[PDB]
Amino acid sequence: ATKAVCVLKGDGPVQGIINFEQKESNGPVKVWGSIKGLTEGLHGFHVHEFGDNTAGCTSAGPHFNPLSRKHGGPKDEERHVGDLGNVTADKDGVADVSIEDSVISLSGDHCIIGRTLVVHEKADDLGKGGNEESTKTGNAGSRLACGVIGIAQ
Amino acid sequence: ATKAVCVLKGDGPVQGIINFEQKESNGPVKVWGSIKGLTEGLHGFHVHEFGDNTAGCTSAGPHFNPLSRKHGGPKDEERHVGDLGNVTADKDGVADVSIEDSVISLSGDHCIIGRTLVVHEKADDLGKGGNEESTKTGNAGSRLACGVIGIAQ
Ligand SMILES: [Zn+2]
Ligand SMILES: [Zn+2]
Repeated sequence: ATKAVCVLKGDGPVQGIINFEQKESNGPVKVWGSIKGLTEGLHGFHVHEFGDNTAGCTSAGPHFNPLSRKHGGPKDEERHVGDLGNVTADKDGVADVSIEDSVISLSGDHCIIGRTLVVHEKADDLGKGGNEESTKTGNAGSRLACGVIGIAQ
Repeated sequence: ATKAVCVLKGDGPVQGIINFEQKESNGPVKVWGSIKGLTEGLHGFHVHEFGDNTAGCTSAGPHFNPLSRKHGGPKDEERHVGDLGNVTADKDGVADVSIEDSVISLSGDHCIIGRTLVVHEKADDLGKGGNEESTKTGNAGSRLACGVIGIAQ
């Protein structure tokens, strides 16, 4: 696949549509779209391991981290495959997403099709929050909305 | 063995969890779980091409049919990859699913991870309905509920 899409929903008002496009299988993945219903400010934006929503967002499990690294920000050498940093919500709760990543893929081992995209309660501290939880989830807190990443037309 | 799962939801009361499991890459896929909120009787149970829920179940598109064949029942040589036939709902609206299929896969060209599982309004006529539409969708009608097939623990 060269295109993917994720519909984000949760227990509250957080909702959105996130697009994915990868023209070359060894090139970067463009990640774009919008999320509404967030509090103003920074929110962690991660690919979690499982495309399992049986129990809500919790069933998606830990961060997608097949190379077993500690948590970092997208520009860090050391980070999970699923570490896409933070998205930024405006005063109206709207976060416009426009990201380009070369670690995630729409194919092969780093393939995220069938996994889960999650927008978190708080800002992802990129591994520099200065405690143990920081080197794991970036202290991004709870799962506000999620969706299984699906093959798109 | 790779494992997958799908949460079925729609506009109405149809809801269900469907599990997928495949021990070997050339093995058959066990699929099983339950669906409630269905009218008593038969319901088409099909894998559609896209894991895109942006406009509901409609956006999943057509049947997963990469070999461009005519629609049939699961046992038929002539069938869509996505042709899993029908499920049966009892008098309390509950459809227990337990299927084994060797055309679908959780890997390769027939992989369904990231595609959409759909439970339909009417019975799938397995291409034995005697009309043009029978040979395309089995006249299963409406999409009651769907979910993207995601990777599972
Ligand atoms: Zn991480
Ligand atoms: Zn079909």
